[PDB]
Amino acid sequence: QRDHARLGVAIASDVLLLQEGRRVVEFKLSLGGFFPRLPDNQLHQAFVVYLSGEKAWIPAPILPVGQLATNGQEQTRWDGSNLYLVVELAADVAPILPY
Amino acid sequence: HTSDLYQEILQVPGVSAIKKLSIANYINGLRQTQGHPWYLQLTDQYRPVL
Amino acid sequence: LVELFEQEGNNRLALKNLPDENAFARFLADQTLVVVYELQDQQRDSCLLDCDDTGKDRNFRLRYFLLPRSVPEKLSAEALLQQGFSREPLPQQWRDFSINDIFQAQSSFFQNFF
Repeated sequence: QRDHARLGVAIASDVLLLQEGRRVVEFKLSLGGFFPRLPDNQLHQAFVVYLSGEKAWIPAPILPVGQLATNGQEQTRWDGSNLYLVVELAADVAPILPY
Repeated sequence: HTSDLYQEILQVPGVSAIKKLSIANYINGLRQTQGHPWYLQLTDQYRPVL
Repeated sequence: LVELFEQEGNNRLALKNLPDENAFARFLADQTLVVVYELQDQQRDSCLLDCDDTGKDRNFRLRYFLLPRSVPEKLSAEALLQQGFSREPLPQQWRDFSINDIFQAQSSFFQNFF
């Protein structure tokens, strides 16, 4: 009946300075070991993404498995043991600034 | 267990040190086994004597 | 070390009783085998039904060990290679290689340098 604990990863890099326009981001994770695979049609519901702002964090939904990014080919999916996660930000979303 | 005999042989005046010690089982005057330096198993129906 | 055996014993657990196939796979991951040839001297004792005493018999046997490939603070295959081969000073140009790197540089030669 208590709260859930926090568990995750943080990635710090300079490619993430994104201030204006329509932006498309793609993460690719290359994994190993022996573990079960999450069913496809719920991938976009397993993770939550936060991006750095001026005064707050910015949340960004993950694109579901059956559709492509606008004017491009990037897509959320499994590729053997590689995991692809794709995020779109619209032109009215705040800038992504250094932490 | 042989140590129970080791610690009592070491209590006799005049005994300096024990260089070797082992035990063996006899029934009806005949040796039943080869023996062992550290422990010996007894038969169900019999009481040990010297 | 983790020892392997052909027969059951007091502290010898059967691999058949692993929880699942993935448990077996994670058990056999990133590990090597070594076969060790071990010598010992058995003491003769006339009190133990030997024909005589005051002597020793030399005898040897084999043991199987499952060794990790690379662990920073424990025995691993890389550590054994380092101990065995890196006994003498190597030429200056090789000083920065590990033993398996100094071995692989010679088979991966032609993929590069062509």
